[PDB]
Amino acid sequence: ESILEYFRPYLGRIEIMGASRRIERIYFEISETNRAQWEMPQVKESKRQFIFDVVNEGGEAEKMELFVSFCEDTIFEMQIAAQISEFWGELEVQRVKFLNYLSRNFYTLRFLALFLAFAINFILLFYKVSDSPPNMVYYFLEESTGYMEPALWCLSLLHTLVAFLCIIGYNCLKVPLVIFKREKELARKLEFDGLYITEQPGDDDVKGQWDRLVLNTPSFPSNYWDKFVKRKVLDKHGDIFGRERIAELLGMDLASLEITAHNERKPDPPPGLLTWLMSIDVKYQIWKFGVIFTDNSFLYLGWYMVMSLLGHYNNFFFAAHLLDIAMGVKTLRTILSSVTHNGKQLVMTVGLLAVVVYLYTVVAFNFFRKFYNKSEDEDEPDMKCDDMMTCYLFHMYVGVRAGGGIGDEIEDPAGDEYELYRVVFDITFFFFVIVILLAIIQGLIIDAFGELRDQQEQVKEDMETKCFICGIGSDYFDTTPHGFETHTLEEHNLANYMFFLMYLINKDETEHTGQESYVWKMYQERCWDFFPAGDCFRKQYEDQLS
Amino acid sequence: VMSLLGHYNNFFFAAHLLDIAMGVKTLRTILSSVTHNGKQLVMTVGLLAVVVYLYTVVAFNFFRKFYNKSEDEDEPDMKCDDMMTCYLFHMYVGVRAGGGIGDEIEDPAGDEYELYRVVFDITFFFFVIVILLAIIQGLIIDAFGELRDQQEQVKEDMETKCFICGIGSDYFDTTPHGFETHTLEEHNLANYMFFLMYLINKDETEHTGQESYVWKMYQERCWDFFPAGDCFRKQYEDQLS
Ligand SMILES: Nc1ncnc2c1ncn2[C@@H]1O[C@H](COP(=O)(O)OP(=O)(O)OP(=O)(O)O)[C@@H](O)[C@H]1O
Ligand SMILES: Nc1ncnc2c1ncn2[C@@H]1O[C@H](COP(=O)(O)OP(=O)(O)OP(=O)(O)O)[C@@H](O)[C@H]1O
Ligand SMILES: Cn1c(=O)c2c(ncn2C)n(C)c1=O
Ligand SMILES: [Ca+2]
Ligand SMILES: [Ca+2]
Ligand SMILES: [Zn+2]
Ligand SMILES: [Zn+2]
Repeated sequence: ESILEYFRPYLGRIEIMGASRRIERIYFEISETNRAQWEMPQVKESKRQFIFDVVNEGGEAEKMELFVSFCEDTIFEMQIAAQISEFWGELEVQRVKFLNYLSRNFYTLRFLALFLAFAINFILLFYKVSDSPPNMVYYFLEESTGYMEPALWCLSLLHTLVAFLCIIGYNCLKVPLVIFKREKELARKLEFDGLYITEQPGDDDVKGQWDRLVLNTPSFPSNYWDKFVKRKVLDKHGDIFGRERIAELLGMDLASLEITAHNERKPDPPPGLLTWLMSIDVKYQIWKFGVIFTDNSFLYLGWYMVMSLLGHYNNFFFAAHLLDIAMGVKTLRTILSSVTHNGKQLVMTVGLLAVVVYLYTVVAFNFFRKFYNKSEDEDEPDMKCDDMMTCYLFHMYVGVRAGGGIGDEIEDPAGDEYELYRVVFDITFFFFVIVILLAIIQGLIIDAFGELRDQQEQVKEDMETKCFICGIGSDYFDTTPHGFETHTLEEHNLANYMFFLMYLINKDETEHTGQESYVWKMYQERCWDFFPAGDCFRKQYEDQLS
Repeated sequence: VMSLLGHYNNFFFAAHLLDIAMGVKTLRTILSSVTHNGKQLVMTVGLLAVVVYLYTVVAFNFFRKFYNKSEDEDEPDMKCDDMMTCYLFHMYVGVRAGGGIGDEIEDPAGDEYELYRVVFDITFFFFVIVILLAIIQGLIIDAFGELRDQQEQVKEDMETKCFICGIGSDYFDTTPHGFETHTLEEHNLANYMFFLMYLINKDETEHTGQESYVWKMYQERCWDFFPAGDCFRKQYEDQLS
C-alpha cells in the first residue's frame, strides 16, 4: 500500500471504448510538472470560462471536439508558460528579458496605470479658473502645497510610460495565442474543408478573405504545430485540382522538397541585421497586423495609450481613463453586460419614442398651435411652434424631461373650445410617452438580469448533473455510495483525458503499446470514438461484479 | 450603551426603536432581501458618482457660463467657477431634481451652444435618472425573487425522494402510503437520534453485538450504518418482507 500512496498523484487511469465492444482501462504516468502547471490559476480560470461557454452553448454534438480543441490550446499555453518561465547580443538579451518581465507583470502594470489615473484625477480636482491673471479666464492650480504642478507633470509622464509598457506586455503575451488559434483553424479548414481548393471562401468572411495572404507565404506554418499541413493538402488534392495549381497556391517547391527528402543540406545563416530585416516576411507581418487590429482588447489598449497622450497634451483628457474601472472590476463588467444584453431593443425603443414624439408634434402643429407662447412679457411674444423643426425640438427637449408630459408647458386651454381637445392631447401624451416607454426600458434591463441569472443557474446544474463524458443519470451510480462522485472524479476525469493525450504526445512512437498506439493514431485522424459515451466498467462488468 | 446614552440625553432613546427590525420577523426577512445585494448597491452608487463626476468635468469647460442662480443682477452667483463646488452643486441638485440638471442650468436658446446643452441635458437625464435607478429597482426585485425561489426549492427538496435514501418516491408510492411510511418509520431522523442517545445512555456491558458495532463504528466517525438508498422492502422484495 505504501508505494501506491507515494505514487498516487503520478498514477493516471483512462478508459477507452476499444477495438472490440468492451471498455478497456489504460494506466499511465502523469507528469507532476504538467499537473502543477495545470493547477496554476490562470489555466483554472481559462477552463472555468471554457466549461461555462460550452454549457451555455450546449455543443452536445461536438462537445468532445471542443474539449480536444481546448486541450490543444492549453498545451500551446503550456509551451508559452515554459517560454515565460524564469553589443547586439547584449541588447537582444536585455530586450527579451524585458519582454519576459512585461509578460509576467502585465496585470500589475494595468493596475498601476489605473492607480496613477486616479492619482492624476485627484490632482486635477484642485484646479481653479480665474478671469484675472493669477484678461480671458486662466485655468491654474489653486493650492498651498508646493511643486504640485511638477508632480502632476511627472505623474503624467509616468502614466504614459506605464501605458506603453502595457502595450508591449499585451503584444507579448496575448498575440501568439490568437495567432496559433487562427493558424490551427485555417489549417483544419484548408485540409478537410478545402476552402481554397476546388472552393472559394465567402465574401462576408472578412477573416476568410484576409487569410488568403498567408496561403503562399513560407511563414504560414510558423507558431503552429503542423509544419506540413500544406504537404498533406497537396498529397490529398493534387490529382484532382491540379498539382501545379496546388503548388503555386500553397507555395511549396517540388524540387526542393524532394531533394530534401533524399538528403538535405545545412547552410550557414548570415547573422547580419540588414539581411535579417530583409529576411523578415513582410506579407506575414501584414497579415498579423491585420488580424491583431481586429481584436477588441488590443484596440482598447491602443485607445488607452492615445488617451494618455491626449491627457499629456490637455490635462482634462485624463478624466476619460477613469472608465477603465468598468473592465478592471468584474461586477461592473457583469452589470454592463446585463445592460448591453438588450442593446438592440433600447435603440429601437428610443426610436419609437422619437417617432411618437414626431407624431404628437405633427398633430400639434396644426391644432393647439396658438397655445405655444412662453414669453411672460406681452411686448415681445415668443411662439415656440411657428414651424415643425423648432416645435419638435421644443417638445423633445421639454416634454420628455418634464414630469407629467408637455401639457404643463402648453398654455391652459380653459375658456376655449379646444379645452377638451388639448386636455385629451395632454392625457394621451403623458400616458403613451412618459409611462409605457420607460416601462419597456425598465423591463428590458430587469429581464436581461434575470436571463443572465438563470443562465448561471442552469450552467451550475448542468455542470453538476449526469456526469460529463457519459451524460447518464446520477441515480445509477448513486446506488453505490459516492458512486456518481467517484465516476466523475476517476473513471472519466477530464484532466485524466488531457494527461493521457499529453503522455501519448510526449512518449516516443517505438515505446507505444497496441492500445495507446491505436488511441494515438485514431486521435490523429480527428475521430473521437475512444470517448466511452454512456458506458463504464460498472455497466460493462456488472455481471462480473467489476 | 445606547440605553446609557439615552439616560444621559433623552434624545438618544429614539435609536432603540430600530430594535423592531430584529424583534419582528417580516422586517428581518425584508432587510435580508435588501442586504442580499449590498455589494451591488454600493458599487452602483459608485458608478453614479463616477458618471456625475464625468458630467461635471465635461460641463466645467463648456456651458460654464450657464451657471448663475442669482435673480438679482447686482450680485451674480457663479455655481461652476471651480469643479469641487460645481460637482457639489450637480450631485446635490441634479440627482434630487426630477428631470436632471437641465432645468437648473440656464436655457441655452439664442446661443450657439443651444443644441450642445440640449444634448447634454438629454444624455444626463437618460443615463443618470433612469438607468441607475432601474438597476436599483431590479436588484431588490431579483433578491426578493431569489429568496422566494430558495424557499420553494427548500420545500420541494424537503418533500422529495426521502432523506436517508434519496430514492424516488414512486417506488414506495406503488404501495399505498408507501413513501410516507418509509420516511416516517423506516428512516426517521428522530429515530436515528433516539437510537444514538440510547447507545450513549446504556452501559457498555449491556450492548449486544449489533449495537456495540454501531456504537464503536460511530465513535470512529464513520457513517456507513446509514442505509443509503436501501430499505427492507428492496432487500426482501422477493421475500415479500
Ligand atoms: N467526467 C467528469 N470529470 C470531471 N468532473 C466532472 C465530470 N462530470 C462532471 N464533472 C463535474 O465537474 C466538476 C469539476 O470540479 P470542481 O468544479 O468542483 O472543481 P474546482 O475546485 O472548481 O476546480 P479548479 O480549482 O481547478 O477550478 C466536478 O465537481 C463535477 O461536478
Ligand atoms: N427519512 C425521513 N425521516 C423523516 N422525515 C423525512 C424523511 N425524509 C423526508 N422527510 C420529510 O421530513 C418531514 C418532517 O415532518 P414535518 O416537517 O411535516 O413535521 P412538522 O410538523 O413540521 O414538525 P415539528 O413540529 O417538529 O417542526 C416529513 O413530513 C417528510 O416530508
Ligand atoms: C506536439 N503537438 C502535437 O503532437 C500535436 C498538437 N496538436 C495535435 N498534435 C498531435 N500540438 C498542438 C502539439 O504541440
Ligand atoms: Ca514497439
Ligand atoms: Ca455483554
Ligand atoms: Zn463519466
Ligand atoms: Zn428513507
